[PDB]
Amino acid sequence: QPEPDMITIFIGTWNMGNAPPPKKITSWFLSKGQGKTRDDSADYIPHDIYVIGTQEDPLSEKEWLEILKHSLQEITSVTFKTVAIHTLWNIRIVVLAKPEHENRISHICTDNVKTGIANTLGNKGAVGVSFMFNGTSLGFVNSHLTSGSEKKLRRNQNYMNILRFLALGDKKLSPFNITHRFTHLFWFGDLNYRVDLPTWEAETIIQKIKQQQYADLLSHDQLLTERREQKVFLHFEEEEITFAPTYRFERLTRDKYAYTKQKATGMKYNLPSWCDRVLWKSYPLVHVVCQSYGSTSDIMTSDHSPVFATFEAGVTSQFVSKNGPGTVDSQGQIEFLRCYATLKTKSQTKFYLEFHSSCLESFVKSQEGENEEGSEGELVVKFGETLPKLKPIISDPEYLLDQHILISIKSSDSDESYGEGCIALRLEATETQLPIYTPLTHHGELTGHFQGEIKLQTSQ
Ligand SMILES: O=C(C1CC1)N1CCN(c2ccc(F)cc2)CC1
Repeated sequence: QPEPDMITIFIGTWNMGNAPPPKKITSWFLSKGQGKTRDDSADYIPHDIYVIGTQEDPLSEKEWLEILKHSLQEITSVTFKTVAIHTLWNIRIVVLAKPEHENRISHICTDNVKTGIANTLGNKGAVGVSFMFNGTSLGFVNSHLTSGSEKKLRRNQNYMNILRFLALGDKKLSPFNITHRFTHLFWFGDLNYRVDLPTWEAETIIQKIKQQQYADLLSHDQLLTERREQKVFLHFEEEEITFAPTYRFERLTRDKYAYTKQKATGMKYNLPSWCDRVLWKSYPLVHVVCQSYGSTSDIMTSDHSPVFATFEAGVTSQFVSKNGPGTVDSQGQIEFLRCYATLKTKSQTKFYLEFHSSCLESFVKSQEGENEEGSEGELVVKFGETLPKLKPIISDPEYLLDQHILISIKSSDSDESYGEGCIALRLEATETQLPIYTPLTHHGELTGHFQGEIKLQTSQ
């Protein structure tokens, strides 16, 4: 039975509004309702992995697992295996997989982050799960960020705290946060970003939603505007939104948006908004294709509608050769030529690089680079032809061309990372000097760039 080179992944996010679900929620897992929906002809085809994020979830883990498993069994006639479940307060993540995947899945990690301080610590934050699927690392984050139209900067701060402090994936990747640890990272939840239009325009917005005219609303969506200004979710993707705002509904129908200020809302307006979102970030040149992104129309117990997204994702096999794992394969090598880092820092320490990859037996430290002053007042760190030749464990091009090298640029004085990035080995040619490039980030914000050339030798 062959190992897959693609899987499909279902991502669900639902703020349940502290109410139990209705008896039937199958529409969610079938990607049916509004937006980019799944074809009816696929209804019986199970996804490989289902990742369910809830917020304001009033159920026990046991109660929700029973509902999820019985839902999927009704759709697919398959009894899914529970990979992981993790709950912080009323924020929960469940990962389910087809039984045939049980011995393909390992290194399961869970963690949570509590956001805020004092007043603002106690109900917002994130949960996450990571694991290996054969040769591919997968990470999943469900976050419930700060509410309220006038708190976009708090939401951005919540995002930075979650990506700094959520401890998932390979702990040996010490310079890297979750935005670099995974082949594929999915980040979803009630992100709570609002449509920033005046309160007086509520009925106008409602009119536009009834006409299915979302363009003048999406141009004021805080998540899209903050992402375009590089304030949050740098280097993440989101499918185009083609479904109505998923908040705030009157319960037990979808015919009414409940936007007016009430004692129950702290006298805040809740203009119709796309609070409930799915974003992703995959390593360069790995296959990832969104095949659905939408909301259900028939699940009305909450003041939010459930959101679904599905993806094709490239995966690789657990490779064995005569040589690696457990030794190098002298027929393979990675050379970095004429490399330089450009950093936004004011610091004048010397810097060195670390190269991390699961194609190496362990990470590789470079010599210090040569600092020059850039024309427009930046730091340029030159490595020239001084970088260590990297010795992969396996030389087979079917393996090596699918790998990635994570790069950290670290201060010699403090050994702290000033920037992290990733280079694909999916090159146009081997034995050939080719340009490489990554942006560098630290705590998920842009700190610089790394560019130069690579020369990859495989056994072929
Ligand atoms: O406690 C252990 C022992 C290794 C320490 N496991 C629990 C999680 N396991 C799991 C794997 C795939 C899967 F799809 C579901 C569950 C198996 C391994």
